[PDB]
This record gives sequence, structure tokens and C-alpha cells, in this order.
Amino acid sequence: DIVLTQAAFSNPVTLGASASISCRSSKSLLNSNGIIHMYWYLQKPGQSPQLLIYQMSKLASGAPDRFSGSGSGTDFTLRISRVEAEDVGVYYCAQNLELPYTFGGGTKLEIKRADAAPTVSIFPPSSEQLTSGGASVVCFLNNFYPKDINVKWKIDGSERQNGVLNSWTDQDTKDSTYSMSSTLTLTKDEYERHNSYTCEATHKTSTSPIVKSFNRN
Amino acid sequence: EVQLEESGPELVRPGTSVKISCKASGYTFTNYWLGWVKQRPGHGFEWIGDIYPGGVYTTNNEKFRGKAILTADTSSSTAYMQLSSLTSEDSAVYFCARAGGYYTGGDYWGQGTSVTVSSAKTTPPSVYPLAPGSAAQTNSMVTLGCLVKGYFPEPVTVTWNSGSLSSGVHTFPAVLQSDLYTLSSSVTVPSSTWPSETVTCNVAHPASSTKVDKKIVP
Repeated sequence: DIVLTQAAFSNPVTLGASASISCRSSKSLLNSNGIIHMYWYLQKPGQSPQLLIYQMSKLASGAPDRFSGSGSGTDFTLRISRVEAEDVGVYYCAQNLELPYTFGGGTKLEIKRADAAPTVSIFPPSSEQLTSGGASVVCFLNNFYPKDINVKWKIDGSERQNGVLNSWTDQDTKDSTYSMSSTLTLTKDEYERHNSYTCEATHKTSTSPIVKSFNRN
Repeated sequence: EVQLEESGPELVRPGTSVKISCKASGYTFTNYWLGWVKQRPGHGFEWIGDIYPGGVYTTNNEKFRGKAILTADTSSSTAYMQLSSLTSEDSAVYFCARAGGYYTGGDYWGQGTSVTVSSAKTTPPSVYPLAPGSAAQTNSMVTLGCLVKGYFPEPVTVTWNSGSLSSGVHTFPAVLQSDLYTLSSSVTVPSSTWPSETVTCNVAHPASSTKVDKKIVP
């Protein structure tokens, strides 16, 4: 295999600043005919990949000339002159010099923006779910930065870990924030044996958690 | 206008074979190579093979010998990929792409085909409304949502007011537990607008030929 090595992660980059992505090939991508067989693709969540650079340094039609490529025949660099918020996603290198053709593992670009505290909301189970014998309590933690965040559930003031499932969105292509949902799923029996349900958010924007609660009664 | 139209999502049992397609338009079909790549959920890209329909010639990834075969039909400008002896390892999104010319990369892409290899049965989602309970939620804005629970396979498509409510929406990635998936979607609107101007979530689950709508009421 010609192995293309890429870091999965890159340092957060300030809007309007330069970014660079690197790719390393285990073997020279130079052909006898002079072509260097290096290609760069971007893929945004839920989208098909987009060609940016071909033959190491040629700009793909449809790619903005903020994008540029260079390399020797083994070390390659994709550069973005001025980064935009919509540039977030995963950048891939690729080769077609030798069979089998191969892709590098992709590097995720992230924008650095000003910190923002989460907006937290809590919701009790629906009548509809309770009827089915289920009781999920939902907490949204929306539009925060940076990505690092922690959530703690409490039932009648006791910390609860069991039955908690978390999911994070990808970085927003417009405001460069993150959002997170946290769901505590109990049985109706268990839900009915307690009264107070609380979701607490801890984020670098404040030493104090953001506390949202409700009481079954 | 060059377009590559891929066939619809597949849910099939292990050990079977599936044939997925890539219909091309907007150019001379025989004149361009088409390539196929695999993308496993939360994975990168893997190259499967290229096909030249004017030939017909193919170049293939021997890691897939006996698993994948590429063919093309000139009469209907359609490329096919046949995958056999399927396993959960084959569960991926498969993409086709046109090679724009002489080692110039893929200039047009299909939207991808999701293949899910499972003995598990199709299950429609339960959609539950999320309306603020006890704790007067904010005032200037108000956040509402929908809990989408217990379906298989991915995906579902969530919208609000049939797509006309798109601002302040966050649809979260699904979590898979006990052979079923759960997702939530939040929407934030100005307080003075709800419940005055109605807010309804719409959840489509293609695999189970089901859609359910929940209006969020106080």
C-alpha cells in the first residue's frame, strides 16, 4: 500500500487567518512523465467530497483560489490563505500513482472563535412516552465555544450517571459554535419515584455551572 | 450540466449481494472514467475501482477481489457496482465520481448510496414533543424540540414547519442502543411567536415508509 499519513486534528484557526494541512507519502508520487500524483478533497458533513487541488499544486475548477497546494514528492501541504467559517470539515489527501489507489485518514479543520457560554434548556417526558412506560428527560446545550463541555444530571439532588446518552453536533458552518444534547432515559417506575430533575452545565466560560431543573409536581 | 445520480439506500441481509447504480448525464458517458469509493460510518475513504465505459476497461483494488465488480451500460449511461457475500464491514456509503480528464481528480460526484448490512428488522420511530415543563424557560427566546426514539435503520430526516422553519434548529446525530437509534432536534424561536405561530416537527423515516408530525403545544 502507498500509505498517506495525515493528523486527524488540526489547531483551531482564527477567521481570516492562514491554515495549513499536511500529508506524507510513504513513496514518491512522481511519475516517469513528470506528474506528481497528489490530490486534495474536502468533505463537509452530509456532503459528497469536493476536489480542491490536483497534481499536487493545480487548482480545481470550482475551488476558490484561497486554496493552494505544494510539496516535494513525499511531503505535501494544502494551504488556505484566508479561512472562512464554511471551510470547516475534513480534508483528504489521495494518490493514484500505484495500485491500489489510496486516501489519507483525513484532517478536520476547526475555526477558533470567541468563547460563548451554552444556552441550556430542560424538558420532561411527554405524556405520550410515559404511556409506553418510558421517561426520557432532555437537556439541550446550544451554541457554545469551545467544544469542551461537561454535563451532570441530578435526581432529587443526587448525581446521576446511569442512563445518560450525549450527542454533539459538528461545528456550525456559520457561527462556528457547537451544540450538545444530553438525554437521561428512565423507566416510568423510576421517574415516578422522584420529584426533582436537574441538568447542570460546566463550561470554561464560567466557574459556575448553568443549572436548569423541573419538578414532576 | 454533469450529474451523477445514485440509487437509493439499501437495507439487506448479510451473505446476500446488492447491485447499486450511478446514472450519469450531461456528457459523453463513454469518454470518461468513473471511480467508486467506500466511506464507512465515521470512517475515511477507500478506493474500490475505476471503469471506462467506452472500453469497457476497469482497474480494481485487489483488496476487494471477490467482493466487488464494476460494469456499465452504454445504452442507459449507468455504471453499476455489485457487492457480494455482504457483511457488516460492507455497511457504508458508496460514492461514484467522474475523473475529469488525465489524472485531474474527480470533478463531479454522486450523492452517495447508503448500504446497511443487517439481519435486524426495520422499525419506525416514535416521535415525542418537547415543550417546556416546570421552570418558565427564558423569555426573549423559547426553545422547543422533538425526541425521535427507537428506529432502525438510519437515517431519519427532521424538519420544522415542513422546512420553512430552518433558523435556530439543531438536529443531533443519532445514538445506537439495543439495535435502535435515538435522536433529538431543538428549535429556538422568539417567545412572542409561540404558541401564537405554530411550531411542528416533521420526522421522515424512508426505510419504514413513515412520516410523523408533532405540533408542540404548551
